[PDB]
Parts: sequence; structure tokens; C-alpha cells
Amino acid sequence: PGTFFEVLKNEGVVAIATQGEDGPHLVNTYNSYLKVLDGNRIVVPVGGMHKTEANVARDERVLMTLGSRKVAGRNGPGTGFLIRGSAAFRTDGPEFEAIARFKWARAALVITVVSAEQTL
Amino acid sequence: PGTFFEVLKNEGVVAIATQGEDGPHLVNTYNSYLKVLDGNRIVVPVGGMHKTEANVARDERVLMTLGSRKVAGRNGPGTGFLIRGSAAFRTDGPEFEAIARFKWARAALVITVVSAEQTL
Ligand SMILES: Cc1cc2nc3c(=O)[nH]c(=O)nc-3n(C[C@H](O)[C@H](O)[C@H](O)COP(=O)(O)O)c2cc1C
Ligand SMILES: Cc1cc2nc3c(=O)[nH]c(=O)nc-3n(C[C@H](O)[C@H](O)[C@H](O)COP(=O)(O)O)c2cc1C
Repeated sequence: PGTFFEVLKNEGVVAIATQGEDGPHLVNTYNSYLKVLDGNRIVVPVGGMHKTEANVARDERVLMTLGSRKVAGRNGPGTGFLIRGSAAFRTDGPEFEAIARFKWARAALVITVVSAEQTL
Repeated sequence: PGTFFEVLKNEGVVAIATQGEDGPHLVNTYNSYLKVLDGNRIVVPVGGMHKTEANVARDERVLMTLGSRKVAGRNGPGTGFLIRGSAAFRTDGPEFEAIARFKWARAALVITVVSAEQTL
């Protein structure tokens, strides 16, 4: 597990896939923008993510990839994760406050991780 | 357009989303692993991508995010793209050869770009 937390601190772009009625949608954030709480909750600051919110309002299911070449994984150098969870947009509580330093943030995207597999 | 080509040369992880019958799927590669040909074709070396190929055999539609903080975009520092295209697995031709230096590559994933929007 300690691999995952070292990845959060490093440089890297996160990818977030949602399910629409017109196919998947795909958006980004930075590894270091993420905030982890208890209950397997990863919190994302929301500036835009309008299409994403539309998709999530209808289908909680989300996928996320993140990693870093600086954190050593399965076959030595580098590591990547594929995370499956359920998503929710929150405007209040501990989850919104975790990302509150991002003054531009209109909401928090809260991903509750159901599984994480190392892909690298 | 010259922004896109500068992004390919830089450090960065690409995200590729496909449509399954069980929801979206999401896989990675590196910006510098990509190969661009004419006909709006971006070529990806395939080592694994078994679930991805299953999804693509059924639904050509694909989304891709890639970028770099080192290439200056819309609001100054950084740039990201969201690419929509159609995918195909090729085992021969110019498209496979473009990625042939990757000896581990069993195939080429060929993305024909229908649209690219700057997201950063
Ligand atoms: C590297 C990168 C990081 C980004 N970080 C965020 C972010 O932290 N929060 C956010 O709302 N959008 C971020 N964006 C923009 C989103 O990917 C997305 O385009 C925008 O939020 C609109 O979302 P939507 O397409 O679901 O409407 C980032 C884009 C890039 C390329
Ligand atoms: C940073 C990173 C780069 C990767 N590059 C490739 C790649 O270039 N080609 C490839 O087949 N898989 C690559 N992978 C692994 C794929 O994301 C994926 O897990 C694997 O190919 C299996 O595909 P599938 O889940 O569709 O079966 C990479 C993973 C990471 C984290």
C-alpha cells in the first residue's frame, strides 16, 4: 500500500474515466492535487468537470489511472495503478474541506476505491 | 497544431479510454512512445491491452488524454489535450513498423483522430 502514497507526492497526471450515455468520458488532475481520507476515499478538486458530473449523477462508477516513474514497482523502475471506485460530488463536509486550498474549486469529486491494481 | 507535436516529445503518461459492455476501460502509454503518421493517425505500441482490444473489436470509439506542463498552453503554463478517435489493432503495414523498435510489441493500436480539444 505504501507504494500508492509515494505516488501521490510525485509529479504526474491523473486520468479519470466516467460512463455516459454517449460513451465514456475522460478528464485529468494532478497526483499532488489528490487528497486521501479514511474509508478508501480519494478527493479531487473540481473546477470544471461538468460533463463528468452529468455522467456521475447517472452512474457512480469511475476508473482512475495514476502513477510515477520515480516510485519503484513490480518489474523494478516505475509504477502505475488502475483504480475502480464509485464517484460523488460533494459541496460540504470533510471531503470538500480537504481540497479547500484550491480556491477555484466549486466541489469535491470523491472516489471511494473498491479496487486498485498495479499496472506497472 | 505545433503545440501537439511538442507534447509528444516531452515526459508524460497517456491515458486511453475504451467502451466495454461492462463500462469504460482505461489504459496507459508514454507520450514519447506514440508515433504520428499521416491521415491523423497516432500509433501506440501494444504489449498487453487485451481487455482494450476486446472493447475495440466491438466498438472502435476511443478517447485519449495527453499533455505536458512544459509546453505552454491556453492560460500560459502547461497544456493538455482530449482526443476523440477510432481505434484499430494492426499487425502489419507502416503502422506496425512505426512501433517496431518496441520488440515486446505484439501489435499497433492505431488511433485516427476525429477531434482534439485543448483542456489546459
Ligand atoms: C494536467 C491537467 C490537469 C487538470 N486538473 C484539473 C483539476 O484538478 N480539476 C478540474 O476540475 N479540471 C482539471 N483539468 C481539466 C479537466 O480535465 C476537464 O477538461 C475540465 O474540468 C472540464 O471537465 P468536463 O470535460 O467533464 O466538463 C485538468 C486538465 C489537465 C490537462
Ligand atoms: C505509465 C504506464 C505506461 C504503460 N505503457 C504501456 C504501453 O506502452 N503498451 C502496453 O501495451 N501497455 C502499457 N502499460 C500497461 C497498460 O496500461 C495495461 O495495463 C496493459 O497493457 C493491459 O491492458 P488491458 O487492461 O486492456 O488488458 C503502461 C502502464 C503504465 C502505468
